[PDB]
Amino acid sequence: SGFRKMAFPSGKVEGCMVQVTCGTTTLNGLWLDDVVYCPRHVICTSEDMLNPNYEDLLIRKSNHNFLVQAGNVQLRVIGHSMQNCVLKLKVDTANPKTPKYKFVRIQPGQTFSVLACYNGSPSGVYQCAMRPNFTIKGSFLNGSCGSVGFNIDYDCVSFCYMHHMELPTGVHAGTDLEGNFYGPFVDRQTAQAAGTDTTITVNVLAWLYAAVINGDRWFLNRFTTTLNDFNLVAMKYNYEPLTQDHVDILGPLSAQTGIAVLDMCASLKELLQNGMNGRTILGSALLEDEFTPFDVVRQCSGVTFQ
Amino acid sequence: SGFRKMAFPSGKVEGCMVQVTCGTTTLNGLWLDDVVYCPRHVICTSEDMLNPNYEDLLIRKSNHNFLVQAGNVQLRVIGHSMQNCVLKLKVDTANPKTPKYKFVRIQPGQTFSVLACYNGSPSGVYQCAMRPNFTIKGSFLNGSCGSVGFNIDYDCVSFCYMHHMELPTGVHAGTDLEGNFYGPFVDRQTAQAAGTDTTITVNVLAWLYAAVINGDRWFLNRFTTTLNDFNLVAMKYNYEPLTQDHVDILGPLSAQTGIAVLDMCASLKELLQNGMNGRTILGSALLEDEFTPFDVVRQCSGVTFQ
Ligand SMILES: *C(=N)[C@H](C[C@@H]1CCCNC1=O)NC(=O)[C@@H]1[C@@H]2[C@H](CN1C(=O)[C@@H](NC(=O)C(F)F)C(C)(C)C)C2(C)C
Ligand SMILES: *C(=N)[C@H](C[C@@H]1CCCNC1=O)NC(=O)[C@@H]1[C@@H]2[C@H](CN1C(=O)[C@@H](NC(=O)C(F)F)C(C)(C)C)C2(C)C
Repeated sequence: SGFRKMAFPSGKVEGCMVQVTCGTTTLNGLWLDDVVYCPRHVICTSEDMLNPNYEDLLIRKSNHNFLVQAGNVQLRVIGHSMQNCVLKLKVDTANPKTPKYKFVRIQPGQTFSVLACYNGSPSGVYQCAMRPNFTIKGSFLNGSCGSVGFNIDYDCVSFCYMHHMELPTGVHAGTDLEGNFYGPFVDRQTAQAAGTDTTITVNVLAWLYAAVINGDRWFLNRFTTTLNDFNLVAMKYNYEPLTQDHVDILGPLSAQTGIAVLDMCASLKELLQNGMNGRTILGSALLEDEFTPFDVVRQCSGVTFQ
Repeated sequence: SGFRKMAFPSGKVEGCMVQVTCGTTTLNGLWLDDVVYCPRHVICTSEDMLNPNYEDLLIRKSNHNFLVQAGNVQLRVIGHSMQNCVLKLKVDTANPKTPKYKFVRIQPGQTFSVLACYNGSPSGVYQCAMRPNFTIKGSFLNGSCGSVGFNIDYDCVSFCYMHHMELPTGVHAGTDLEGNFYGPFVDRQTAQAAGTDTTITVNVLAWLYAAVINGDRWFLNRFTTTLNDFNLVAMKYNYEPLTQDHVDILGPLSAQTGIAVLDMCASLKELLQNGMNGRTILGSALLEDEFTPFDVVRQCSGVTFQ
């Protein structure tokens, strides 16, 4: 037992990070087979980033201007192109550590691990959720751009996020690996604001099931509710609507505990209307919404990857 | 900016996990050069674990009774011995992925990452602290024994924990890599209780400094305090005494923010006596004590390992 904010093992991704330098700008790149993916603003000077024309800036660069190092070994660049906000550098050496992988575009509410990197070397790994406003609550410093977020499924790494920028209240924005931003953000140094966030209701329910499985049951009440009634309450507290799709995904946890999804909605409704009254759930004094139903199943059943 | 419960990258340790089977019991082992380290109760049947005589049980085993697999490849065992609560299996093949490593015995209040594993394959990584009562608040299921905890420093992995058992309230107990238990616990299935926990005061202060660096400053008051006076208050709230050694270790964060350690003690004292009043610090509604001063420095300065 016990329940922790668990990240995926990072080894498969650590084998793919490299450092990319153009001029005096250095950030991280992702080396898969014979291509290096990195944020396109590696081609910017400081001044360029206020209002860059990336297509213009790239026209003036040639292969040899990109310095790619895997550890201390330089990888010779033999071609380059831009796909939305990501640069693709073809190199003359395939990465022998390339895992089975996919590029995926994740949906708001889904979680992934981030391997935070500087100068092509990993600093740490942590779990994140794509918020409903298309930001993530990460931990990123200068030089962390090109760090990636991923999920693993058996042996296959699904890369879902590349880090690009930080937004006013210390939240973070980035792209999928085809260079398309999550949310309405652009890679330009100008005032930009995320929309209002909302709580990922299906994830809060998943976490309450994790609590019950770990023996933390005080919040369970004797009532049930309709889907419609619950969603009326949730709206008032800035919770996402719960859909039948979400109910179906919660099915495995419901069947494990014997607690119907709508009964656990009645318990959540009481928590939202009355608060938790100085009490904790799974050691937390706030309701947690960064575990998906699949994350709870994985952790409570011991799913592995190797 | 941002501040997250960050784990070390696990790749160096993932290369060392193997599965060890004796009879019908399977758990995880750690393969470094030509030795596999694993918990000694792999030699137990279910019934043996109520009151085992490990020296007796081991006398009746020979090398070939230990089935060691690195992935699907069996590693031939050519010798075996017991060192306290750990078994050391010599194998006829050195692990080519062995990192630079040390075995260390950590002190209460220090943190480490856990690579949770089943059948020799990694499930996830998370950060933990050795509590003052010599337990850790982990996430471990049946089959996770032999999972290890570690720190990294540049290129050197310090292994500090091997997982052995779970204690009444869902907390966890284990050994260092020389087989010596942290705390008064034994590897026998009998009722055992951890002592009362206490809050790691130096770590709470480190985390308040992390808050200030991230711009969360509401709790800073205009006062100072003596070390002696602060420790009188902390005792009442079950906080560890703060020593001059702890003050010295907080020096780098103090110098970075310009906030003397004793001034931040005055702010913590007010939080303990008055509570946080519905407010959060770094997104938390409780004071957090699982970041050491070094963890804060590492994360806020972007220290890497590769
Ligand atoms: C890439 N290494 C950095 C990562 C930042 C750096 C600041 C701290 N936290 C991070 O995640 N990315 C950039 O610096 C990025 C680049 C330039 C400006 N920029 C920003 O993140 C800026 N954000 C905005 O201007 C916007 F969000 F208001 C700030 C945080 C002001 C530097 C470009 C090319 C968008
Ligand atoms: C090793 N794979 C397991 C890990 C456990 C299993 C239960 C769930 N969480 C874990 O960490 N270790 C054991 O099973 C261990 C072994 C046997 C009994 N034991 C325990 O952990 C037991 N604990 C106690 O008996 C004591 F703490 F009260 C329980 C949790 C009751 C199985 C030995 C050889 C100590």
